[PDB]
Amino acid sequence: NSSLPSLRDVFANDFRIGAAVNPVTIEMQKQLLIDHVNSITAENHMKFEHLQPEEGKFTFQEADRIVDFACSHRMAVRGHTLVWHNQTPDWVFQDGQGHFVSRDVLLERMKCHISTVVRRYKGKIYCWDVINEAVADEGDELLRPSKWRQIIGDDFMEQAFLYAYEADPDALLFYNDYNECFPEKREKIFALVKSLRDKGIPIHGIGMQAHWSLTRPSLDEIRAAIERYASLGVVLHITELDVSMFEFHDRRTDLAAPTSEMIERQAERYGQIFALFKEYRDVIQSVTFWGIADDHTWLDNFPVHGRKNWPLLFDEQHKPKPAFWRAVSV
Ligand SMILES: O[C@@H]1[C@@H](O)[C@H](O[C@@H]2CO[C@@H](O)[C@H](O)[C@H]2O)OC[C@H]1O
Ligand SMILES: O[C@@H]1[C@@H](O)[C@H](O)OC[C@H]1O
Ligand code: NA
Repeated sequence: NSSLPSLRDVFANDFRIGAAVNPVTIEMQKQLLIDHVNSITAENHMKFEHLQPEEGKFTFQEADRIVDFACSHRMAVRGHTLVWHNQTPDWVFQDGQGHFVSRDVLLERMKCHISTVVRRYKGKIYCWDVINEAVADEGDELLRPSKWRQIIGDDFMEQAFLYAYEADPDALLFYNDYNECFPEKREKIFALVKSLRDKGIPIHGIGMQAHWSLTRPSLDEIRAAIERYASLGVVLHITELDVSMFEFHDRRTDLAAPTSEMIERQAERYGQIFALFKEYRDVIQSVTFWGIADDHTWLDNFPVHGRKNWPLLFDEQHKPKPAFWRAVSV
């Protein structure tokens, strides 16, 4: 690694380079992080269930540790995430009797959570994924069903962004989602964000999760999505990048190691992806990987539990993979 290029330095004039972490991986992958990234995202510890597990009970310890690490190394921090249909405790939507609360009560709870969380990290966290995955991933409907939407109504996103803006008007607020480059969904995300911005809602950027495969989405689809979203005038962040060795239809669990073909195609894939990101450096301001080395990735258990994936630029021994060389040479 002595003579190895540093990711954040290579892309210094293009965009920040980030990694998703947790207290455990910060220790396990500390040197890689210190040598390559200038942005950090909490993989799980800033989600609702990990910040306010019970009403009035805030558990900022783990998030504080992540922020402390980032700040001690002059790394930016992306806040993830405030309002999402997943990883949110049941108490949030229920009353004493266990029945669903009213619109006003849920809005009060949403405002309280957002205000408390955002104000704590004001000045240390420069952006927040305010709304995560609200758009439907299947069907002809625009929005995915969720307790937030059911109880409050379809304007729940407008409210979330306004509450977050009030809490920290200097933060960049994002709508974050996956499968963001498939045409049908791209148009739903575009329509949603355009509608919000047309109402003056403080949504400053779109977060493209980029949980991609070797084949999907195509480079043309990625280019089209970047251009489509950029045309709204918002900032773009690639937020949870990883390149899975398995396509959606591939649920094999017996592969103990990736084939030389997988490794080679992944290298080509990462080179093509970063070449495209660099081309759009004027609108993309940050590229965060959902991890940093293959010794830790949520793809080991998703969508198939108990297997192994090799989605990042560094291997399990923290050594650069062929993908690393193609990525930094664009
Ligand atoms: O440890 C896992 C996390 O890595 C995972 O993170 C999510 C990945 O999918 C994205 O769409 C989400 O935004 C991101 O939070 O969440 C589940 C957890 O078990
Ligand atoms: O659970 C979600 C999964 O269904 C999607 O494919 O990727 C993002 C995850 O959060
Ligand atoms: Na840029």
